[PDB]
Parts: sequence; structure tokens; C-alpha cells
Amino acid sequence: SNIFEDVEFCVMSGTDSQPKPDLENRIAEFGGYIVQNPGPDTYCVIAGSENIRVKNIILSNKHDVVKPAWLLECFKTKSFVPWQPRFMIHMCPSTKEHFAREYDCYGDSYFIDTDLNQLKEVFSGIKNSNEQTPEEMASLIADLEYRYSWDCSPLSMFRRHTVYLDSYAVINDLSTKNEGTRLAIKALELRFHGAKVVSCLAEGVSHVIIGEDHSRVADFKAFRRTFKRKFKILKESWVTDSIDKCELQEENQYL
Amino acid sequence: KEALETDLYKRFILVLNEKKTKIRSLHNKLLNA
Amino acid sequence: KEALETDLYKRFILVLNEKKTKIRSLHNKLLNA
Amino acid sequence: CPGESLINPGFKSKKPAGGVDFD
Amino acid sequence: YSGRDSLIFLVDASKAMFESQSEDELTPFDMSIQCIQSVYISKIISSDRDLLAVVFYGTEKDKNSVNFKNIYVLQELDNPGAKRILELDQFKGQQGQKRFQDMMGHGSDYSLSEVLWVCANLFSDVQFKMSHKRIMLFTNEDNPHGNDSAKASRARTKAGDLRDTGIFLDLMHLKKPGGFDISLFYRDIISIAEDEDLRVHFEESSKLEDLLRKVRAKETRKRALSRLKLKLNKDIVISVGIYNLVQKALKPPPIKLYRETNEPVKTKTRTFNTSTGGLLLPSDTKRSQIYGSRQIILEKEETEELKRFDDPGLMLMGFKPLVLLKKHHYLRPSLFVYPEESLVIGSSTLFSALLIKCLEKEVAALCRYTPRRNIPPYFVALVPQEEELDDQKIQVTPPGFQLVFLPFADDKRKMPFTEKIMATPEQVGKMKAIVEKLRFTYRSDSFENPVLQQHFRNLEALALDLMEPEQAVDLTLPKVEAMNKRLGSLVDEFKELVYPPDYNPEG
DNA sequence: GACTAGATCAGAAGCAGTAGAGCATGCATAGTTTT
Repeated sequence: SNIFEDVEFCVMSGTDSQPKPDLENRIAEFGGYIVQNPGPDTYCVIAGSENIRVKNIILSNKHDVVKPAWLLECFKTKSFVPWQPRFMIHMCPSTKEHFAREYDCYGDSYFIDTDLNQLKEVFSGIKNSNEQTPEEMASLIADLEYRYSWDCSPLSMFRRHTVYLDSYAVINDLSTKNEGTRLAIKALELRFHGAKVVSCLAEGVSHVIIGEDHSRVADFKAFRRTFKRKFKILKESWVTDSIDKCELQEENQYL
Repeated sequence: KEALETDLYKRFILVLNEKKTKIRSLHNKLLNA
Repeated sequence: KEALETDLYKRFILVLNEKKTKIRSLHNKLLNA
Repeated sequence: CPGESLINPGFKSKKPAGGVDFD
Repeated sequence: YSGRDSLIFLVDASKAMFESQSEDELTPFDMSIQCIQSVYISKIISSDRDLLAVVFYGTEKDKNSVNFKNIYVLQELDNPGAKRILELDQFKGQQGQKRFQDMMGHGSDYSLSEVLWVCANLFSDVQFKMSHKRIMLFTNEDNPHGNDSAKASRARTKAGDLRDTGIFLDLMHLKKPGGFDISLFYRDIISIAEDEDLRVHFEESSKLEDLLRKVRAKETRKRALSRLKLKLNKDIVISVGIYNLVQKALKPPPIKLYRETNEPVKTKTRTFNTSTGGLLLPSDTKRSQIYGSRQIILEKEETEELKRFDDPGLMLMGFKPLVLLKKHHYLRPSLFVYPEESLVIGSSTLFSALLIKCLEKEVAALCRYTPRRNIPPYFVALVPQEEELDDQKIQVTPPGFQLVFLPFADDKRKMPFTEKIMATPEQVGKMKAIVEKLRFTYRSDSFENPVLQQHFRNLEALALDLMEPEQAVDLTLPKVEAMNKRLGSLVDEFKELVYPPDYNPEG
């Protein structure tokens, strides 16, 4: 097998499961003209460990650095698989221009479909992004669901509805929490299923959950009448009976 | 919770392949023309 | 659950926006020229 | 003999450089 | 003092050596390995021709010429190298401890007499001449043999035999849960038992601090630059030796290597004529110099003859008062002149008398100096140098003569004429205050060469494949913040009193 | 008778230091060209 005919490779990574001399022996057996120091001719620079030498080559953009996994893949398939972003960590300006056309800023490419592993690797490529706020993220999520028709998913179906609860002895007072009741678990489960639990009774509230205590139903009805937008009165049983069905049951039977 | 991740990945992959076919069609048609 | 969902969705809107940028650039500039 | 280097016998243990130390 | 230093690192491999008293602490094995690596690096930087070895006692496996049991000679006496340091590095961490346990084993019995026998055999294997022979014992068991009295007697006999042979023994005791007391057993084995080294130590030995202190400066053994003849007359001659107490340190010369296989390549320069193209021997060439629109041709032999004035040595010319010597006339680094009785007998007495009388009369001996053959003579002054010792009686200034070169008329240059302006007493006083604020004590060894230190650090990082080179702190850089804090408002007052309101020194 | 061991001297190699040669960087000044 002369898959490595008339090519040059330079390996400076011995910190691996297979020792570096093993890599040299395998490359020689495959026919690759190994070289102990990179030069104008060397095709690439294999390095699985980011040692001082690797950083020195990094500082000079004249040469590429390929993870050792590329050589393992070449040996396994006995074919010259082309370089991919998953293997490389630094590219000379010409190679960077070359990849910029067929690949994105990340691993994902334009002309070749994606798989689960490729998307996972692309995601691991990103570092972090925390420039948004809860309202913007919620609006973006809702817009995406509406656009791509993903509202049928088991979760995220409570996102479009804001939910208020009678967990306060007096409406619109945060100093009278009624923690220690099934209403807490109901609220928490609703929020888990994507519901937007609001602690302030704003005019934008569309859903209100009431338990076995019907004392303040009159106050809720009066507030609904006063507000320009009316929110349907609901009971804690509706969500309990709807969760098992994984769908929004009609509110006519639980008004 | 143990399945939401796969649920998300499926949809993300699907949208990506759809728009990937879109861009591929655009590029191929322009290059041919 | 919330942390995982929001992280994944943000991470993916990034990539979709990048692809949207490239496809818009193509369809507009490369068709005008 | 006293204050002898434990690495290079026959040479006194050179103290570490202290640079400038204002009084 | 002639020969090489041979050093053997004995490291115990018992169970107690792999236990840490506290969660955030280094096990005895880790500290021993770190000390060994530091000593290896220091030896590589300072003296690369020295011999070092690494042995283990208490392991399960065995590897030695005698085939004793439970003694593994990991590295025989050989010059230090990066490969040995890398091999030792695989025992640094806890994973390294597990690797060491798997490869060799630990927690087995042992006898100290056999270990000392193996060390002696290793010493005998060396074929060079050894100026020093030393062994260091890294252990935390003050009573290795308490159950068996015969083993203790055998160990004592072996230690006595080693001492008689001329082998030095050191005990680098490590921290022990119950404390390490040397009085039980190690008084006899240890070569020197200091008066203060008798109490129980609850902490590791202080010698480990010295070992861990990396030395990154080349150490050169005493050597005579030349052995010359001082001639007070055509009949009175004495033999003297010239040494260089101060010598500039240079980076080791670069070597040329082949890129493909990484092996030395040797160069050779040859001269050839253009027309024929054949080689040109030195005998078929001459020298030329253009003066007055004419070409003057001289052979090589005549060119070297042009520099012959007198035979090598020092020729006396007289004595000069020390006040006529000028500090600002420095031309070349000074040398040291010492007696030498090997060539001429009786030189020491005359040299001592000359030194004593020169010190008494405060005079310096003027002389004509010719170091080698075919070298133009120079003028030198031998200034007496008395013997000065510090508090610990360690000599700091040796006795002899200080040879200082004097300049010729050609070596001086003419400075442009500049008018002189004298400052008033107020400015002088303000600057005196500023100077007094920044007073400090200076010594010859208070600074280090940043370039050489950085080069050594980079070389070590490349050799041992460190993640990043260690950055050396430069002591030569002024401490601007400290000076600004100390001076305070003095600088502003001086600038107000010496500079006009609109001066702008920077531009 | 054979054989080896230790002492002795010289020759050669390695290393240190010096001198001589060559190659970058600046700039000092003057000369020349342009307006």
C-alpha cells in the first residue's frame, strides 16, 4: 500500500497512547518520507500535544498543524482522507482562504450535509455567548417555533402563555408567600414544561391557576373585567389532566 | 429531560440540511449559468 | 433543564445566522454581478 | 569547608542574586 | 583537585515513603524525585562532564551486576542528559507513583549492607579519575533494622569500609509522622555527625532547600592562563602564573545540524582560483595593502614576523607611586599574578618580599608584558593585593599581584570642547538629598545576565518539552515605582529649581 | 617457562582564551534636484 507516496510529514508529539517512534515506524512502513524538522517541503506537522515547539510553529503561519487522528484515519481506511477542521488547529493564510469558501467560521460546512456527531463537534467549538436577556431569548424561541412549526413538541407549549398563581394570601404582595403547598409543585412543573411563571399580576397575564380556595375568585373576575385584555380562569386540575396527554386541553371544561 | 437534547438536535439538523440544500442549489445554478 | 435548553438554542441561532449571512451574500451579490 | 555547595564540591554555594535593596 | 564528581542518589521505596501527612503536601518520593531532577538540571547547566546515578532500595525487582535482591539500579553512573530527566519525570505525580509501583514494586524487605555494596560496585565500574565520591540517602525510617541486630552490624561495617575507601555519605532525612532522630542508628553510617545534628527533626532536612535551589551559571575549575617568567634582570628570573578572576560569559557556540535526520554536519572551507578552478595551497598566496596609490606585497611569514618584538614574559621596568595610576584609564580586564615554584625554586620568597615591600611603600611594579609569541608588547602595572578574609574566615581577596594594562597614546581619544557651568549650593544640596534617598549596598554578585538566563531557560524548556519556558525576572531593570515612592516631592523641587518653567526635556 | 600487574613516559584529543575577519545598523554630512 503506497497511499503515502512521495509525501513529507513531521511529527513532534510523543505524549500519546502510541509512542512517537511508533508513529515514525508506521509512516515509514506506509511509504511517507518522514522528516525530523519542518521545512519548505513538509506537507504538514503532526502534533497531538501543544508543546513549546508546536507553539513556535503556531507563531509562524508558514506551516499547518494536524492532529494525530488524521494519520490514524488514513491508516484505517488506507486512503488519503482530506483535511477537515476537526483535525487541524492552525492554518497558513492560503489554507485559511481555501477553507473559508467551503466551510464556516465553525466546523459546519455549506456543501455537505451534517450529522449528529458533526453538529456536536461544531457546538463544542463555540466558547460561550451570554449577550442576551430572558425576554429576547424567549421572543426568539417563540419566533423560531412559530416559523419552523415545532409547537407540537412535548415541551415548550406553555411558552406563549404567562401564568399567575394564588400563592399569596393577598394579591400583588410578595411578603405573604404560601410556600408549603401543592401549588408550589404545580407552578414548578408548569415552568419546567416551558410556562412563563410571573410573580407580578401585570396586564399581560393571560393564565391564572386557582386551587381549592375559591374565596378570591370575585377579585380575579373584577381584575379581569377591569383589564383591557381578559385572562381565562383556570383550575389546578386542568394542567394535571393535560400533562399526561402532552397537549393543551380545552379550557371550556375547566374555566 | 434525558430526551430533550435529542429532540432539539433532530430539529436543528433538519433545518440545517434544508437550508444547506437551498445554498447548494443557489451555488450550483449560478456556477452552471 | 432551562440552562441546557437555552444554551443549545443560542448556540444554534449563532450558526443559523452565520449561514443566513452567507446565503444572503451569495443570492444578492453573486446574482447582481 | 563551611558553606560549601552540595551540587559542585570545591566551590562555595553562591548566594541568590538580590538586586537592589534600598535601606 | 583533579578529576570528576560521581554522585549516587539512593531513594527508599518503602511504604512509609508513599504516604502524605496532609492533603495539601508532597509525599517523600515526590520531594526526592524533584530534588534529583533539580540536581540533574543544575549539573547539566554547570558541569556536564560529571557523573550521576540513580538507584532504588526496597523495590520488588532487582537489576545489578551482583544480582542482589530488592535493589534496582535505574541509572548507572553516566553523564547527565535530557533523556534521564524525562525518564525520571514519569514518577513525579501520583500517576507516576502508580507507574513506579507497577514497574518496580515497593514494600519489600532490604539490607543496607547490600545497597552499599552495590553503590561501591557502581563506583568501581567508572574508568575515569574521580575527584569526589558521594552518596545521598533519601529516607524517612530512622530505624530500618531494629528487629535484626546482625543486619545493623553488617551495615555499620560496610559504612566503615566505604569511609575507608574514600566514599562520602549524606543523609537527607524526610518528614516522618513520629519524627526522624539520627541518634538511633545513623550516627555511625553518616560520615560527619554535626553537634547540632543530634536532636529530633520534625521536618525535612534543610539541605533539600539547597538542592532545590537551581544553579544556572557555569562553574570552571582553577586553571592557569599562562606560566610566564618575571625578569628583574638578565640574570634574576622567577616563575609566575597568570589567572583571570573575571571572565565574560558567552553562550555555548551554536552547532550545525542536518534538518532531515538531526545529526551533526561538519564544515570545511577551501580556497580555489577562478580560471583553473583547482585548490590553492596557502604557500601559493601573498598579502597586499594599498598605500599612496601603490601595492605593497608581503609574504605570510613576514606578516607574522612583523609582530615579533621580544620573547614571552614580563620584563621589569621600575616602580611607580600608586597615585599616578588613573581609574578612568581602564583598557582591558585585569589579571592575577601568583607565584609558581614548579618551574623555578625560590620564586615564592622573592615574590612575597616584593609584595610586602610594595604594600609598605604603596608602589606598583611597572612591567612590559608579552603573553604569547609574535604578539606586540604591552605595558602593565602589578599592584600589590593583600589577603582579605570575611567573618567566616573564607578568603574573599587572595594575595598576589593585580595586573592592569596601561593605555598607549593611540588608545586615547579627543573630546569636543564644552563650556563648564557650576551649580549653586541649593541645587547641589537637593541632589544630595535625592542621592541619599536612593542609597543601597552594592556587591559584585548582586546581578545576573538576563540574556544568558533566558537562553538557558529556553534551552531547558525545549529539551524537556515544558509547556512554556520559565520567565526570568530581570534585576537590572530600575524599580521606578519604589524610587518614585521614596523620593516623593524632591524631584518636583529639583525640577523647579534647575529647569525653566517651559523646558520640555523629552522633546 | 609462561603470564600478568603496576609504574613510567610520550602522543594526541578536548577545552579555554585570544586575535582577526566578516556582516548588520545607524547617521553625518554633503551633494543634487525641485520650487
